[PDB]
Amino acid sequence: VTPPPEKFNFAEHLLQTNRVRPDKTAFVDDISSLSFAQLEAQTRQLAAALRAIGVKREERVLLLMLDGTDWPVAFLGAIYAGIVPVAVNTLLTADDYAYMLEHSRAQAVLVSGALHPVLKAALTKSDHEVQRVIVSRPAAPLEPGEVDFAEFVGAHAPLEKPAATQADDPAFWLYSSGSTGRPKGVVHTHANPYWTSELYGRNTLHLREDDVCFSAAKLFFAYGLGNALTFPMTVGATTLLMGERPTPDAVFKRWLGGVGGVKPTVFYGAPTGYAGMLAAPNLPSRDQVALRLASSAGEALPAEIGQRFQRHFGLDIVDGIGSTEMLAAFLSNLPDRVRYGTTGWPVPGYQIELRGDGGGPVADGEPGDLYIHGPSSATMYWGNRAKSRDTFQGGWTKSGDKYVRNDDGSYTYAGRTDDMLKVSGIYVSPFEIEATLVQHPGVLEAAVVGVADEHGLTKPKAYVVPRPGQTLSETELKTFIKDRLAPYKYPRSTVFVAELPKTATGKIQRFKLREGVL
Amino acid sequence: VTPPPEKFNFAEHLLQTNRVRPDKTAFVDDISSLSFAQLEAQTRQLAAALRAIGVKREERVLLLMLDGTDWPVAFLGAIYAGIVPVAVNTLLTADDYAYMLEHSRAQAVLVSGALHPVLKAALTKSDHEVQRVIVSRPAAPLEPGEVDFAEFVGAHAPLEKPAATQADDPAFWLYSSGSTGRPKGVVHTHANPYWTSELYGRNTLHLREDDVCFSAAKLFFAYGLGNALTFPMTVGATTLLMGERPTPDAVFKRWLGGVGGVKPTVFYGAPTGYAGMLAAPNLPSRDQVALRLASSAGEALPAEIGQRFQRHFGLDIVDGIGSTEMLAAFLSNLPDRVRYGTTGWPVPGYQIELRGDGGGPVADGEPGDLYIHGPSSATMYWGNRAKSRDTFQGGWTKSGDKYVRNDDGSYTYAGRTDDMLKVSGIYVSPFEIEATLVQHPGVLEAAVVGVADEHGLTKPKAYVVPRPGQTLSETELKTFIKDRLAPYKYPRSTVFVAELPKTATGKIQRFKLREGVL
Repeated sequence: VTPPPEKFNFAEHLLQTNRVRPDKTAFVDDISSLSFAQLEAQTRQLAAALRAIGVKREERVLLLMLDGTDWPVAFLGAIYAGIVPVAVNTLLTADDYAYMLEHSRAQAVLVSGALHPVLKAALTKSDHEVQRVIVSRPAAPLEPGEVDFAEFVGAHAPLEKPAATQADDPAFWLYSSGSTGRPKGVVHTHANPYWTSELYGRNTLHLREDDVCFSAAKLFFAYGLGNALTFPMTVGATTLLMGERPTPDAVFKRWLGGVGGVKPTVFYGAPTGYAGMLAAPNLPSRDQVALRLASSAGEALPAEIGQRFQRHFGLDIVDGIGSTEMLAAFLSNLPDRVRYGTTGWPVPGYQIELRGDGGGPVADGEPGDLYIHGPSSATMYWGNRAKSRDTFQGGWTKSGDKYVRNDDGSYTYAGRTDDMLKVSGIYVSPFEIEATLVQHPGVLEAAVVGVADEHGLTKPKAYVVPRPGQTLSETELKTFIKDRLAPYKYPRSTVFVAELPKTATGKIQRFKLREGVL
Repeated sequence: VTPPPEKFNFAEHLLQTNRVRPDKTAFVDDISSLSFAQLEAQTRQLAAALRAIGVKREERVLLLMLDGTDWPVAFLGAIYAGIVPVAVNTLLTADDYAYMLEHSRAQAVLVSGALHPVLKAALTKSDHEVQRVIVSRPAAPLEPGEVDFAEFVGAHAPLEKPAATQADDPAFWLYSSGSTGRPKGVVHTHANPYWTSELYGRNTLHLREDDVCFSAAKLFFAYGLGNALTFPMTVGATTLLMGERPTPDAVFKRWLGGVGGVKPTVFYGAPTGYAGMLAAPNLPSRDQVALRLASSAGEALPAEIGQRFQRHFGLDIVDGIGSTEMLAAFLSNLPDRVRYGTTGWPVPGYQIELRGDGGGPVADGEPGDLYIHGPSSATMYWGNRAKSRDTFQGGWTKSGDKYVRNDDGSYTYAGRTDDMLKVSGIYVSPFEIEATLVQHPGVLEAAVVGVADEHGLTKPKAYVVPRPGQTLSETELKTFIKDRLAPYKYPRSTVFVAELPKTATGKIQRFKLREGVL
């Protein structure tokens, strides 16, 4: 792959790529569609609209939007103007967004109507710098200083030229959370999604123009941003977008061609979703679907899930591991080379190292800390030099995973170095769940560990010491955490215990709980 | 009142004041008591202990503690060492404390056991700098880095001398919320509580050594910090402290001498609490109590409440108004000169100015914005230069209240300039409540305004537009807000309306919601 030119605007790059196909559908959702021509027009009008309200090159805007045809307009329109969109999870709390508004110094917000109430709460409580709120598909009356997204776009003539950015300039941020502390602002450059889209989307998955791409992973996830925006636009594929939660039935409806007149040929999701679909009584037969490629990321794919999918559909699931920091997969199985129980082989263009307790080589078959040297690495965590130093060191990026290299050069996941769990393919901190549990008045102590379920998928498990003299049932605890935590964070079971194993010092010996001591 | 010397440590000042009375009870609560000599010992030992764990002069520590004998030890111990305690409301959420930890850069936390769960959650989610957590009255096992308050104090010999602070050096912070944005870190000097305790506690209230002081307002409130710490210690009075919620029954128990063998002679509370007590069927008769003085702050005192108190007890309620920024009352009725329906007269030592829309004078009987020139003003909002400039206007402090001056020189509250609500004597932003309500899926729009109850006391009232096609009941909304707002933020009622009154641009006509148009 040839490097991008040093003068490079990623949005203009994707627009230019598709000037050969102006009338092909770029994006389609339940209620709307954009050809590549329409996408370019709306992208450049939104770029002008943001400039017209005073947002300047290198300033940030918060992009808080459900998947839908407005999402790539917002993302690419900001980037075309040299404005940095901060693309964020749509399932967070008002306090999370308040932090992100202050930390990013966002100058405007592009928000789905369904998400306006949580954004409103975030605005009210924070010391933010938001000059304008642009609401895509409002679900309630607008306030002054608020404008409808379609009117905002339609009220401004398209920007005549993109900002004269360099390839290594920041282009967008994503946020990623560790086991403690605030979400970290992961800074990606214009070059980084070129590298992922060429090295992985094109050269590994072999996506092509006649594909129809559909990702259960939403666009704010690094994984979904490639799957359903940067990869398909790089090759001219058509992309199906879906705002609603990706239940098996919602996914099947689209596989069967229920939206946009198109049947997806490429699907992407997490192993948990593949397990849920395989368990579904109305799982489609392979003659009903047009899938030619099934991608997975976000947690290790249990071998039996892949084998069951392959037996049913005659298609493998192609498991690869990326991260927010590396943007897309750096280890992956191939469409025609799949070893279940492993994450496959290094993606060409990426160098992989396993390092031991002194930073040196580990022997084959032995676990080591995974480090990645590749051209798509984020540059830093914005405003956090200490965590940046720990992670981005001289061309290498520390993943926080442990891996084992097998004799065929494949890599087998061996756990984390930082207590984080990957549940439904999404990062969950056990410490957050514990801190929620101990706020119930009947809970004295709580410890949360990851346990593999009947399909080998890790779910949280809570061990709770009740306060003596209080009655506390499993159902009341379930009720307590229902609206306090997002559903993927729910402990799969709770065990009430009389005490927790602690060192002579008071630290919970969580390994004894994973070993089943209680 | 003689100014404090330029070299001045407020904690040393209060300790030195009471060396004449070492064996008199300084503080007593339900389970413990401290004489003035015991208080001095523990104060100076805690000061040494904080220095030993590496907290330096001018660094902050978070003081998150229920009222009890350990509270003045924590507050005065920090100040004696030159460490700045940040004394905070005990009813807030983990999100609230996470921000306070980050903004104050607190280096340690002194926390009541009952508040350890919410602190634990705040520590886990925040980018804090907390090195050690000191737990007063632990209610669960300690974690590493955590130490019992009594053990911590007991492990260190008393510091020999106070830090060599200046009268105008920062001594402590309180946090003050506005109608939007983050709570503001109000910075008070060593001199400031000297001035309030001399000008108001001694020279206006005439507190004296044989008083027993008891405040329904907790110690983290500027009002309570004077009532039940700086004022009584200035004159050698004994203070009764109570950790639990100040219900009528809990207050009455203490009035009648149920704790510490002492009957309070001076009571302080909010008009809402006085109204609740006067309605109670078990209101004590005046021969049963030792009250000689009844102080009120936090919201305007309806004349019917004061008249009813006076008819029953033969005591007036002495209403004054202070602020977090001015630390104690700058307008007040006097013990023997009360005009109900007003906040009385300027406290000698404070200059009062009412200013109109152009900053000039206003005629008697006309409302103006209230400004205070007095020696107890905070110096700044830490880290917020813009709001500091709008508020601390060269020697004058803007209150954000409107007031009318009457012909006899008294002052009558005329409303806020900033839509804040004073409910149960406590600041509540209606915009915060509104933003919580609209996050219910059945709520389309909401507006919260202040409406008088049957005692003439302002409570929040919610006007809610339900979402069409959803079933939403007052009962369901009541259950929703139960656990996401503190009880004093509960709307007294909720009216469901088809539509809210708005201007041509969509802005809610909140005055007509108070004017009753719906």
